Amino acid sequence: DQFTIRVKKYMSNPLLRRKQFALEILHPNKGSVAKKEVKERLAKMYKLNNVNTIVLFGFKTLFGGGRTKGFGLIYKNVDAVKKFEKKYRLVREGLIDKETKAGRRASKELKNRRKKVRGT
Amino acid sequence: GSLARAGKVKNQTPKVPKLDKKKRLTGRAKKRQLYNRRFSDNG
Amino acid sequence: PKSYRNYSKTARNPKRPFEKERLDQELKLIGEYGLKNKREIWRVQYLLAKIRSAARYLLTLDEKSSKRIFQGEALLRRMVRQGLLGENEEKLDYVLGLTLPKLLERRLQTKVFKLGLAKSVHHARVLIRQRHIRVGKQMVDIPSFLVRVDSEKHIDFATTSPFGGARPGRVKRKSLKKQKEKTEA
Amino acid sequence: GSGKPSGLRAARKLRIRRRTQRWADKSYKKSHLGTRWKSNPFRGSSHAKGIVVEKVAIEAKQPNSAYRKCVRVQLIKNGKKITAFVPGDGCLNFIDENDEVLVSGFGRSGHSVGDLPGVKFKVVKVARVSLLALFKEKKEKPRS
RNA sequence: CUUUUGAUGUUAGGGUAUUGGCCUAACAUGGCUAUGACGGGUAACGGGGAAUUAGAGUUCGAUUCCGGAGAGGGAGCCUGAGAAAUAGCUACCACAUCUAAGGAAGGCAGCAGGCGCGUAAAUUACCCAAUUCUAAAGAAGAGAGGUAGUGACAAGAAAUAACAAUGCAAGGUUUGUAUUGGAAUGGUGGGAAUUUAAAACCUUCCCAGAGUAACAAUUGGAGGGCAAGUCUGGUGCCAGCAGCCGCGGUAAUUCCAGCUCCAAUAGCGUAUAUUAAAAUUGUUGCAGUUAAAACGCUCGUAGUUGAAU
Ligand SMILES: [Mg+2]
Ligand SMILES: [Mg+2]
Ligand SMILES: [Mg+2]
Ligand SMILES: [Mg+2]
Ligand SMILES: [Mg+2]
Ligand SMILES: [Mg+2]
Ligand SMILES: [Mg+2]
Ligand SMILES: [Mg+2]
Ligand SMILES: [Mg+2]
Ligand SMILES: [Mg+2]
Ligand SMILES: [Mg+2]
Ligand SMILES: [Mg+2]
Ligand SMILES: [Mg+2]
Ligand SMILES: [Mg+2]
Ligand SMILES: [Mg+2]
Ligand SMILES: [Mg+2]
Ligand SMILES: [Mg+2]
Ligand SMILES: [Mg+2]
Ligand SMILES: [Mg+2]
Ligand SMILES: [Mg+2]
Ligand SMILES: [Mg+2]
Ligand SMILES: [Mg+2]
Ligand SMILES: [Mg+2]
Ligand SMILES: [Mg+2]
Repeated sequence: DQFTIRVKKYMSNPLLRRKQFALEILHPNKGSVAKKEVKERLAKMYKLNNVNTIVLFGFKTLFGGGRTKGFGLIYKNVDAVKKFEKKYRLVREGLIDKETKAGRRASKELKNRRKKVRGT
Repeated sequence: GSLARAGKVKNQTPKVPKLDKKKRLTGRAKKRQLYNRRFSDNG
Repeated sequence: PKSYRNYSKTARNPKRPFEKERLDQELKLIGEYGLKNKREIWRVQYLLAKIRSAARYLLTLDEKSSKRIFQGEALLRRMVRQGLLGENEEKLDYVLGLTLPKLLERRLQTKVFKLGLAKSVHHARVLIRQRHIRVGKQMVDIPSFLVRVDSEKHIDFATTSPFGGARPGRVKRKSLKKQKEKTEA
Repeated sequence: GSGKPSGLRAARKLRIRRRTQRWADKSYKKSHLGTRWKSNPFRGSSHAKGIVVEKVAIEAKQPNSAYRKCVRVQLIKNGKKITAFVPGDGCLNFIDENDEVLVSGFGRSGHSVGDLPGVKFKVVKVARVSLLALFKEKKEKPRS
């Protein structure tokens, strides 16, 4: 709970619908803070009614504990996030999941197409 | 001639096994010890 | 393809491997400044040596040649930062006059030994490796670390050490405490 | 006078003489003649694998008196027969009369070494176990 | 040497996307060469570079980029803006697969993987997340590419204790070193936090968690060169070692051991090559009475060198 987030090279970006930033979490002594808490803090900071326009990533915890760098992304609305975030990040967040086993026996299947009028 | 003698002397010698020793120091510690032996108290 | 992450040898070997005097000198150095190999010494020599070479090159050029003034000046500044020269001896002829002691002095372990903290050099080294010591915010567990004069004053036991205020937090002390508790109950 | 020309425009002569003369240097000749690849068992290599043909003794140079234990082996690479001295106090018997030996140089490029007359090679592995290891014995035992 | 077979040129053409003996015809007799032509060799792709150098240099450069070339071997085409394409086609040669014997398809010097060759080299892994390309161009593909796996190729950092008591030691009270004993901590094991396309590592925190801290450092040496034993047994010109000189013929400081020591140390040996050491290829920078080496002598073309003004 004794952890300040200082937010660096913050950058509004209306080409996308997001605020980018780098993000340092000072948490002296009591090491490591989970993403959820950080997100909450961010929300508190920027009024930001709903928590899940925030996407955090790249949280490296640095040698010795105590500090911890990351990258914050904050979208305008969930629609925006849906539109231009890559799927993996969305999945991680928990907005969606397709657990689709396309695999790369997909590739094999594709190359097994020689003459098509094939459902099969 | 004789390839019969190949491995004479070694075979002859009595096998005295190693023995227990005080596990030696290594790296820095060893260096320190060496220094002490050479220069510090003897100097 | 190959990666482009280029890499470099930090230490040249001797040349004449069983010269007595040199060996003795190396040993002395090791003794004094708590070093693990001759490799450390070699590394530091290399570090020194590059600088020395640069200085020599600069001196071959005349004053108010652009290169000499710029690069030489930069070198001097770097040396000053490192804690090799200071106030009196900042003229580029002086950066030649550096020896190994000058460099070893600025190793973190040596600094630690100097500024109280540990009874010995060896002790200091072990402290450093055992995650105590910090050099301005950041912990540091490599004794080699060349402390710059900007961050000499900001050296002490880290925030998270047992003897920098963050619980006995050991296998030892904690265990002892537990034992005591058990005995009590 | 110097011997050499020291003209400003002399370079051709200077180069050319050096080019011809280099070949008097023995080492240079050894490096740059093509007979290296032809007339060498290892054929420009560190080691070679040879099956053994004959465990054999070689009497040493006159002052010293020993019969050094060699192994006449046939290189698989080249079909070349060569004697290779086997180290160790009793390491002739550690090899078989037909064993796939891995043989190295002796330390002096081609040139022969020490007491031995004209054995330029040091067997240093038998059936993939290291001769040195076998000699030590605490490390390994010959698999067959 | 090149020239019937275009060698060198001129003219006219043909051809090309265009120039051109590029090809044809006609006509000249040229062209290159001791400043090495033409052959031969290269264990030769070129270059950017690499190693090693005080400075010169010497060697290397298959190999991150640029260029060239090739897709078993030659040759030939089609398509197309671009191919003389090879996961296009035709043919032959050389390999080789299926076949009901009629035919048919095939080309890893793409990625893995296998046999062979060999001194000599990793997984038939996961993914398009990043970097890019292609497309009807966010949204699909990509063994391009990336991520892990194997990996002592190299490269970097860095544990294997430290500290304090007495006991013992030596020094002019302090350093050093045998008993104890509380502190420190990685490693290792398990959870998370994070990381990531998903994992794994990294780091991070929390539980576990050293005293013979068995969580056990090796490698190669101890005559010299060369740092370190004329310590103990064994062998007895044998076995062996020894890069070199040498050691061994019953005191071996050299063999075989044990102990002790020395070096470098998570590395350390051996081999082959290479650079330096090599002013032992000498431009800097060698030597030539006698050590290797002044042509028997002079003339002489190229070559190099050339008074002053
Ligand atoms: Mg800790
Ligand atoms: Mg004609
Ligand atoms: Mg070639
Ligand atoms: Mg190349
Ligand atoms: Mg080749
Ligand atoms: Mg092939
Ligand atoms: Mg083709
Ligand atoms: Mg293919
Ligand atoms: Mg073909
Ligand atoms: Mg392959
Ligand atoms: Mg290999
Ligand atoms: Mg992409
Ligand atoms: Mg690839
Ligand atoms: Mg000596
Ligand atoms: Mg040897
Ligand atoms: Mg004896
Ligand atoms: Mg011995
Ligand atoms: Mg050389
Ligand atoms: Mg030189
Ligand atoms: Mg000479
Ligand atoms: Mg003479
Ligand atoms: Mg004469
Ligand atoms: Mg003339
Ligand atoms: Mg003149």
